Order: sequence, then structure tokens, then C-alpha cells
Amino acid sequence: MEVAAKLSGARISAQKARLVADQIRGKKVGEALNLLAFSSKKAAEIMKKVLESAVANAEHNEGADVDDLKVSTVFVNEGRSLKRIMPRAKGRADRIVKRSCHITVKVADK
Amino acid sequence: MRHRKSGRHLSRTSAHRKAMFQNMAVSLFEHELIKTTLPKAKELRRVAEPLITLAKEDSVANRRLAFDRTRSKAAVGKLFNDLGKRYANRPGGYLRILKCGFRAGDNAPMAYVELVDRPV
Amino acid sequence: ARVKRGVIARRRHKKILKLAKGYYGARSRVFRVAKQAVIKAGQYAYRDRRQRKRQFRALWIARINAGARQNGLSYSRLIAGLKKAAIEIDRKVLADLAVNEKAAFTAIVEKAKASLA
Amino acid sequence: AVQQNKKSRSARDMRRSHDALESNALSVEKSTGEVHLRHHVSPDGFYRGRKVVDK
RNA sequence: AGGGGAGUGAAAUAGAACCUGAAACCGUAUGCGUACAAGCAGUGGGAGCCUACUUGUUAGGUGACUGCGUACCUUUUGUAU
RNA sequence: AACCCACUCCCGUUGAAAAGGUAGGGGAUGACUUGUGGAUCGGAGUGAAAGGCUAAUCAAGCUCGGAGAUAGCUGGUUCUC
RNA sequence: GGGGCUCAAACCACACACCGAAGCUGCGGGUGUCACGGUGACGCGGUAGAGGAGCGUUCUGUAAGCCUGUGAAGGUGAGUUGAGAAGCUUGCUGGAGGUAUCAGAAGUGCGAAUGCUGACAUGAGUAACGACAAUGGGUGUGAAAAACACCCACGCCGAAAGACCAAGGGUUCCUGCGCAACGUUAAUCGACGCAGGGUUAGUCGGUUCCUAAGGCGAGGCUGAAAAGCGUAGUCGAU
Ligand SMILES: [Mg+2]
Ligand SMILES: [Mg+2]
Ligand SMILES: [Mg+2]
Ligand SMILES: [Mg+2]
Ligand SMILES: [Mg+2]
Ligand SMILES: [Mg+2]
Ligand SMILES: [Mg+2]
Ligand SMILES: [Mg+2]
Ligand SMILES: [Mg+2]
Ligand SMILES: [Mg+2]
Ligand SMILES: [Mg+2]
Ligand SMILES: [Mg+2]
Ligand SMILES: [Mg+2]
Ligand SMILES: [Mg+2]
Ligand SMILES: [Mg+2]
Ligand SMILES: [Mg+2]
Ligand SMILES: [Mg+2]
Ligand SMILES: [Mg+2]
Ligand SMILES: [Mg+2]
Ligand SMILES: [Mg+2]
Ligand SMILES: [Mg+2]
Ligand SMILES: [Mg+2]
Ligand SMILES: [Mg+2]
Ligand SMILES: [Mg+2]
Ligand SMILES: [Mg+2]
Ligand SMILES: [Mg+2]
Ligand SMILES: [Mg+2]
Ligand SMILES: [Mg+2]
Ligand SMILES: [Mg+2]
Ligand SMILES: [Mg+2]
Ligand SMILES: [Mg+2]
Ligand SMILES: [Mg+2]
Ligand SMILES: [Mg+2]
Ligand SMILES: [Mg+2]
Ligand SMILES: [Mg+2]
Ligand SMILES: [Mg+2]
Ligand SMILES: [Mg+2]
Ligand SMILES: [Mg+2]
Ligand SMILES: [Mg+2]
Ligand SMILES: [Mg+2]
Ligand SMILES: [Mg+2]
Ligand SMILES: [Mg+2]
Ligand SMILES: [Mg+2]
Ligand SMILES: [Mg+2]
Ligand SMILES: [Mg+2]
Ligand SMILES: [Mg+2]
Ligand SMILES: [Mg+2]
Ligand SMILES: [Mg+2]
Ligand SMILES: [Mg+2]
Ligand SMILES: [Mg+2]
Ligand SMILES: [Mg+2]
Ligand SMILES: [Mg+2]
Ligand SMILES: [Mg+2]
Ligand SMILES: [Mg+2]
Ligand SMILES: [Mg+2]
Ligand SMILES: [Mg+2]
Ligand SMILES: [Mg+2]
Ligand SMILES: [Mg+2]
Ligand SMILES: [Mg+2]
Ligand SMILES: [Mg+2]
Ligand SMILES: [Mg+2]
Ligand SMILES: [Mg+2]
Ligand SMILES: [Mg+2]
Ligand SMILES: [Mg+2]
Ligand SMILES: [Mg+2]
Ligand SMILES: [Mg+2]
Ligand SMILES: [Mg+2]
Ligand SMILES: [Mg+2]
Ligand SMILES: [Mg+2]
Ligand SMILES: [Mg+2]
Ligand SMILES: [Mg+2]
Ligand SMILES: [Mg+2]
Ligand SMILES: [Mg+2]
Ligand SMILES: [Mg+2]
Ligand SMILES: [Mg+2]
Ligand SMILES: [Mg+2]
Ligand SMILES: [Mg+2]
Ligand SMILES: [Mg+2]
Ligand SMILES: [Mg+2]
Ligand SMILES: [Mg+2]
Ligand SMILES: [Mg+2]
Ligand SMILES: [Mg+2]
Ligand SMILES: [Mg+2]
Ligand SMILES: [Mg+2]
Ligand SMILES: [Mg+2]
Ligand SMILES: [Mg+2]
Ligand SMILES: [Mg+2]
Ligand SMILES: [Mg+2]
Ligand SMILES: [Mg+2]
Ligand SMILES: [Mg+2]
Ligand SMILES: [Mg+2]
Ligand SMILES: [Mg+2]
Ligand SMILES: [Mg+2]
Ligand SMILES: [Mg+2]
Ligand SMILES: [Mg+2]
Ligand SMILES: [Mg+2]
Ligand SMILES: [Mg+2]
Ligand SMILES: [Mg+2]
Repeated sequence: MEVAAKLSGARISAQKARLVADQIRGKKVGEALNLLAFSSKKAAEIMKKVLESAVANAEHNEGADVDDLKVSTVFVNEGRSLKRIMPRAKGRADRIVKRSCHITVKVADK
Repeated sequence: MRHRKSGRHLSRTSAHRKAMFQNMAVSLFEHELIKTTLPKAKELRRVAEPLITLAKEDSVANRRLAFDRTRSKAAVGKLFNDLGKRYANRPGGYLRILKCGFRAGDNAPMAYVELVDRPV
Repeated sequence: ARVKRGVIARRRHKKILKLAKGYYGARSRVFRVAKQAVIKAGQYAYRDRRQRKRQFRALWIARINAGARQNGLSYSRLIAGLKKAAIEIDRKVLADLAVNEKAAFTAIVEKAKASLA
Repeated sequence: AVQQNKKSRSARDMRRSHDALESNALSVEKSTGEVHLRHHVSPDGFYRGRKVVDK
């Protein structure tokens, strides 16, 4: 089985997004969706759309069932970062890095 | 310490705090159901409940006292005419507070304040 | 003829970093720290090829000492008797008989006592 | 003040061993079957088996 | 936005920030070690466990316990300094 | 009072600010303050004079050339036996 | 040095044994010099420094050759070979070039120079989010609203935090459609993106007329040259 779904350039840092990703690893799809629907973290809203579409890919493309599935694999990679400038005191400039990440969720009946 | 102390500061001055709970109580008697933050909803029942008790006895002295505390002519009219007659035999507890969730903007716990026997 | 260093510099770093396998932290993944660890590991290896011969001889002696006293003799009195009779077996073989061939070690010990030493 | 030596990979990951998030208390509304937060109004408008806000 | 199929192609992990695509750096998975233990982090010795196969005088991974052990460069009469 | 100035305290010192702010403070019809246009400059200008100011630069501005000035002084100097 | 030590595990004489270095010997190898015609003997710590012998990289000849889409260079593992720099053979990736041997030429070998240029860590998910006039509900739109619009109610300025000229800026002005980036948060909003539109003078401000300070200046006077001063003149608003 093992259908995947990826979200590249997710506008959030990887360390922030990995705290949510550890909550759903190995859990069933039915209960992993509830845990994300009642979470205050912003990453839980981004990762809920990736998981919800990985289940859809298992339906149209592989004719699976929602009940059998579970989250076999989930990981968060880094991505491209935007580099900006922040003006500080006494004529000094700081570099700001706006980080992103790649979110990948795999579901499987196995 | 704050042993045995009552009240919530809510990061406002006393004039601001006193003025904000007048608006909430005046809005509550008109809409019968409002949505606010949970900490603010719990400090409102110490303001809006003593006003409903006062309206059970209608007299010039009581209406003047009610207008000094809710400086709204409609709220004084709503009391003494609709509430206080509806709650004429209720030994307190005229408003109900229910947790409803958290705001999107800053994740603040919200609530529903309503009157107990709403016509709805 | 301009010469570019990219290809021979990479093979030279990789030889050092392959010898630093199994080390801790930056000692196995950054070249500057890994080069010093590889050089230091070669100083110890050179020096411990000498200690290895010292540490094993001290181990054989301590075990002949224990085996001789079960037969009623100290290590120094055993070696004096062994040189006196004729016997010239190693310390490495004597320590092996003490553990395993205890009945052969007993015959050698009572041979050394019979030499009146 | 500032560090005299940079921290290692293991040192900074040991400090983050207390950063794991918790799970909320979710109940199932007995009449219908909606999942809500415990002691909170349902996303539909039900609490303890009664319409309260009618959306 | 981004993806899962399907099509084009000799090849899409050649998909437009597109030949090859290293290192620092950041992850997931498996094997072994690790919560009574003091120090340049290695080396001499060394048990147990895991895998492979020519089934143990073999190969690979880990390294409990233990002897010894105060980085490199420069400048100096002389530096763990 | 407006306006011009900067005597004191505290805050700020990675500042809201490469010289400020809040409280008090001095002059306030004059040797006053100010807008617009113009004149004087690098061993030269201007100075109720502090070696002060001349574009956040002054016991001799900035820029391009002589110019890769010179450095008996620090630092560094790359594969093997 | 510690435990601990009293007819000692202290001290004074005598005796026999043992431990103990990379010292010496045994065994197996490599080298320097000298001698003899492969043996023999004496050696082989080393900074500054002198002397001898080599490896590898880029280009040229050998080469109109040899290898290569039945897979070049490059990348990444494994195995093996030398005393070393290093060589050799193969799995996977890659997809078109490489250069035996012996010579010739060098932009010929990097860990350091508070070296130069890019990328990425630690501090750390830490400080901070820019005046302490102040916000509370309802409704609407929307995928989504503390922040957008509208309503009810609060606060703040009011010799300004209101209105208007000049300088300076340059389309920021209005409307429709948008939210990637910009906005120290979100955004459906914007001084942001795209596209359209918008500025009407005999009397307002310029130009035109006149000059101040000052500038330029036909001839002219001066000055190695560039040029300086200046007359008639003509520019120059405040
Ligand atoms: Mg500035
Ligand atoms: Mg950083
Ligand atoms: Mg109490
Ligand atoms: Mg007051
Ligand atoms: Mg290099
Ligand atoms: Mg190790
Ligand atoms: Mg590594
Ligand atoms: Mg430190
Ligand atoms: Mg340090
Ligand atoms: Mg230091
Ligand atoms: Mg880790
Ligand atoms: Mg933490
Ligand atoms: Mg590929
Ligand atoms: Mg790229
Ligand atoms: Mg091509
Ligand atoms: Mg590529
Ligand atoms: Mg890599
Ligand atoms: Mg693990
Ligand atoms: Mg203990
Ligand atoms: Mg233990
Ligand atoms: Mg420790
Ligand atoms: Mg320690
Ligand atoms: Mg060991
Ligand atoms: Mg070993
Ligand atoms: Mg083994
Ligand atoms: Mg050890
Ligand atoms: Mg030790
Ligand atoms: Mg140095
Ligand atoms: Mg010195
Ligand atoms: Mg000295
Ligand atoms: Mg030290
Ligand atoms: Mg040191
Ligand atoms: Mg020393
Ligand atoms: Mg002024
Ligand atoms: Mg002054
Ligand atoms: Mg002063
Ligand atoms: Mg002062
Ligand atoms: Mg004061
Ligand atoms: Mg004054
Ligand atoms: Mg002042
Ligand atoms: Mg006076
Ligand atoms: Mg001027
Ligand atoms: Mg001038
Ligand atoms: Mg000058
Ligand atoms: Mg002076
Ligand atoms: Mg002067
Ligand atoms: Mg200056
Ligand atoms: Mg000078
Ligand atoms: Mg000059
Ligand atoms: Mg120079
Ligand atoms: Mg010169
Ligand atoms: Mg040096
Ligand atoms: Mg080398
Ligand atoms: Mg005695
Ligand atoms: Mg020896
Ligand atoms: Mg020797
Ligand atoms: Mg020999
Ligand atoms: Mg020598
Ligand atoms: Mg010697
Ligand atoms: Mg050639
Ligand atoms: Mg191939
Ligand atoms: Mg080449
Ligand atoms: Mg190849
Ligand atoms: Mg190879
Ligand atoms: Mg070609
Ligand atoms: Mg050639
Ligand atoms: Mg060079
Ligand atoms: Mg070097
Ligand atoms: Mg380098
Ligand atoms: Mg260097
Ligand atoms: Mg060096
Ligand atoms: Mg520095
Ligand atoms: Mg450097
Ligand atoms: Mg961090
Ligand atoms: Mg801290
Ligand atoms: Mg803190
Ligand atoms: Mg803070
Ligand atoms: Mg603030
Ligand atoms: Mg501040
Ligand atoms: Mg603000
Ligand atoms: Mg509102
Ligand atoms: Mg609303
Ligand atoms: Mg706000
Ligand atoms: Mg006022
Ligand atoms: Mg203009
Ligand atoms: Mg524009
Ligand atoms: Mg506009
Ligand atoms: Mg619009
Ligand atoms: Mg934003
Ligand atoms: Mg959004
Ligand atoms: Mg615009
Ligand atoms: Mg005129
Ligand atoms: Mg004139
Ligand atoms: Mg003139
Ligand atoms: Mg003339
Ligand atoms: Mg004129
Ligand atoms: Mg004119
Ligand atoms: Mg005018």
C-alpha cells in the first residue's frame, strides 16, 4: 500500500513543525485526525491538510478504506529560507532568516 | 501575596476595568447571549447579577440607582420591565457560562454568557 | 597551465575521515578535529605496542604466583628452583598450565622444590 | 555573558527532552456522536445533550 | 500553494530555482550500548549481544569492565597552560 | 508662553534615537531667533578662542594618482622517504 | 601519594632470591657506509640547517595512435598492493569524453595568516514585537476574523494628534480584480501586486517687465601657459 503526500515550502520552521509530527506517528488515521482538529498549534492546521489528502490519494488511486489505514511514516525536512534585514540600534543591521519546511505523511493498511 | 483577595486586574486601570464591565452588562441585557473571554465572563457575573436582584423591586429610588450603575436608558428600561419580573422567584444565578473553545487570533479561551430562561 | 585543487584535496580529506570512523562528535565529521584525532591515535598505538608486552608479563607472573602458593611455594622461590634444576619453560606457558593443566603444573612445582630451592 | 565553547548536538537535544506536547481530553457527544473538547460546547452547538447556540 | 495518478521521452530522483550533483548542517528507520557514574574522549586487553555465511582458530556492527593517557599551531630558556 | 538653548537627576547604553525622553532649568525687544539666495577652504578658510568648526571624518577634509611608498617589526608559508 | 604499619610494613649491619626500561640477548624483516666478489663488519633520536631519492595534479610531444553508449570523466561503497606520498580491480550513480610509456613545461599539493567569497551551525525557539489614549459587544463577508466594513457604547487630541500654503517627493490619488513576497502577528485589509481612470485658468502660482547681494563679462589691463580682475552690457528673488 503506502500512499504518500508531500507539502513543499510549508511556511513554518521545521523545529516548530516537528513537535506536532511526533504526536501522530504510528497512530491510526481515525484518531490522528481528532488530535489535530483540537490542537492549538499552527503546525497542526498545516499538517491536517497534508494527512487529509494522503487519505484521499489512498481512495481514488488505490481503492483503500479509511478504517484500515494508519500513519506509518511522517517526517519534516528543511526547505529554502528567505533572508531579510532588521535595523538595530546605532546604525547596525541584523540578518533575519525566514525558514520553511517539507511535510511528508504516508498512510498504509500494512 | 494575594491571600483571600477578590477581583481580577486584567491588565487594565480601575477606570478602564469599571467602564468595560458596564458595556458587557448593558450588551447582555439586550442580546441575552454574548461571547467573551472566559476570565472576563467570570468577573461579569459579579456585576450583572446584583443588577437583576435590584430590579425585582420597582421604585424611583431603585431605577435611579440602576441608572447610576448602567448609564444606559434602554438597559434600565429592559430591567424593571422584562427582567426582574421574569426572575421574580429565582434565588440567584440568573446567568449561565459555558466554555466554547479558543480564538484563532491568539488562542484565548472563550465562553458563552446567556440568561437562564431566554425566550429564544 | 592552471591547476585546480578540487579533486585531489577531496581524496586527501576522505582518507583521514575514514580512519576517524567511530569517534565522537566533530572527531568523526570535521576535518580539522579529525586530523588531530587520527595523529593522536597513532601515537598511542605505537606506544601501546610496547606496553602490551609489559602488561601480559605482569599478568603471567601474578598467576604463577597464585598457582605456586597452592602448592606451598612463592613465585620468587619457584623461579630460583626452576633455574637451579634445568627447567627453562616460559612464563607464558607456565601461566597456561597453572589454569588448565593443573596436574602438570604440580609436577613442575614439586620438581623445583626438590632442587632444594 | 556568552558561551566559551559551542554546545554539542547531544547537549542541546537533552535540553529539549521536556518539550513534548500533550493531548487534550476529547469526549464523544452521546446523542449524536460528534467529538468535542471535554467540558466545552460542541462545534455544532451541543452541550450535555441540548442545543444551546443554534449556530 | 503543493501533491497522488495518468500521459511525453532513451531517461522526469532530466519537471522548468530543471546536466553532474560533494561537504558542513538537519532528519526518519534498524542493530548494539547507555539512568551509583567523575577529566583531551583515544589506545592494549576484553565479555556479552546482533547480522551474514564458508557454522565457528571466519567476516561485519556495538564496546560492559579494565591498564596507560593534560588538543594543534606559533613564539620561546621553557606552555595542558 | 511660542521660539532658541542645554544646568541637574533618573531611564535608556544589543537604545524608540551613531547624542534622545520624562520631570525640574536659562534667555525670551535683543551683542535676539529664523526662511530664501549669495561669499570665503586644505598649510587654506572661519573662529566673543574650546585646537573649536570646514557634509556622523580635523594638531591640517575628502577623492584619484606617484604607489605594490618604506616597514632591521608582528603574522603566515601547502606532498613523501 | 593513600590504606594502614610497633620482637615493623621504621632504623643499623650481614646474606640469599626475585620484580623491574624502547638498555642487552633470541627470532623475523628494511635500510646507510666501507671492504671483498651476494656475503662481512660497523651504524640507523633529532630542531635550525646542508645533502640524496621520489609520488601526485594541469598542459604539450609520442597520438590521424590506444580506450570508450556492450558506457568516459566526475561522485559514492567494498576488496587488495607497496616503506611512504600512492597504485590497482570491481558494485551503484552518471551520461561523453579520457590519455598508456618515456620526455618537456609549470598559475604544481593548505588547517592556521583577528586570511578572502558563499553556505550552514551554537547562543535559542531565548531577547524583542517601537511611547502605558483603552477598549466591549452585535451583524456581514469570507476557506478561515482580536485587527476588514457597518451599528450601539466607551476612551484620547482639540494654539493639535484639526485645516491650509512653500520646500521636498513623484502617481503614493480613485475604481475593479488579488494575497505569494512587503506590513515586526493573522489578514478577506493596505501608502503592497495587476489593469483602467483621474489634474481643465485673461484674474491663482510661474513665464513675460524691473532690479539687491552676487555672477558672467565684447573691448580693456595684468599674468610662464591654464588664467585673474574688471568697463559697456545682461543675468540673478528672498
Ligand atoms: Mg539612524
Ligand atoms: Mg542564527
Ligand atoms: Mg479567595
Ligand atoms: Mg481617573
Ligand atoms: Mg584542501
Ligand atoms: Mg567510538
Ligand atoms: Mg559522517
Ligand atoms: Mg561555556
Ligand atoms: Mg574557548
Ligand atoms: Mg578562552
Ligand atoms: Mg537525534
Ligand atoms: Mg525546551
Ligand atoms: Mg538521478
Ligand atoms: Mg537547487
Ligand atoms: Mg547532455
Ligand atoms: Mg539537478
Ligand atoms: Mg550529502
Ligand atoms: Mg534511534
Ligand atoms: Mg555507592
Ligand atoms: Mg548501572
Ligand atoms: Mg562528567
Ligand atoms: Mg570529570
Ligand atoms: Mg578498549
Ligand atoms: Mg583492541
Ligand atoms: Mg567480532
Ligand atoms: Mg578504556
Ligand atoms: Mg587515568
Ligand atoms: Mg598561531
Ligand atoms: Mg613570550
Ligand atoms: Mg618569557
Ligand atoms: Mg588543560
Ligand atoms: Mg589549550
Ligand atoms: Mg608540560
Ligand atoms: Mg524651528
Ligand atoms: Mg552652543
Ligand atoms: Mg554639559
Ligand atoms: Mg545638562
Ligand atoms: Mg524627578
Ligand atoms: Mg522655560
Ligand atoms: Mg526639557
Ligand atoms: Mg533675567
Ligand atoms: Mg552656496
Ligand atoms: Mg570654492
Ligand atoms: Mg591639507
Ligand atoms: Mg590646550
Ligand atoms: Mg584653525
Ligand atoms: Mg564633522
Ligand atoms: Mg599632516
Ligand atoms: Mg589631496
Ligand atoms: Mg603596502
Ligand atoms: Mg615610488
Ligand atoms: Mg608560521
Ligand atoms: Mg599529505
Ligand atoms: Mg628485628
Ligand atoms: Mg624488554
Ligand atoms: Mg636496541
Ligand atoms: Mg637481529
Ligand atoms: Mg636520523
Ligand atoms: Mg639509536
Ligand atoms: Mg597530450
Ligand atoms: Mg552504468
Ligand atoms: Mg582532465
Ligand atoms: Mg566510474
Ligand atoms: Mg572505484
Ligand atoms: Mg563533443
Ligand atoms: Mg600524455
Ligand atoms: Mg598555489
Ligand atoms: Mg597544512
Ligand atoms: Mg580549506
Ligand atoms: Mg595558513
Ligand atoms: Mg601549518
Ligand atoms: Mg571574529
Ligand atoms: Mg582561515
Ligand atoms: Mg534555534
Ligand atoms: Mg537563556
Ligand atoms: Mg527568561
Ligand atoms: Mg520576553
Ligand atoms: Mg509594547
Ligand atoms: Mg522599547
Ligand atoms: Mg505598537
Ligand atoms: Mg468591534
Ligand atoms: Mg465579528
Ligand atoms: Mg488591537
Ligand atoms: Mg479630553
Ligand atoms: Mg514639485
Ligand atoms: Mg506604485
Ligand atoms: Mg488608497
Ligand atoms: Mg478590494
Ligand atoms: Mg505577515
Ligand atoms: Mg493564509
Ligand atoms: Mg496600490
Ligand atoms: Mg526683467
Ligand atoms: Mg551687478
Ligand atoms: Mg568676471
Ligand atoms: Mg577678452
Ligand atoms: Mg533682467
Ligand atoms: Mg529677470
Ligand atoms: Mg517672488
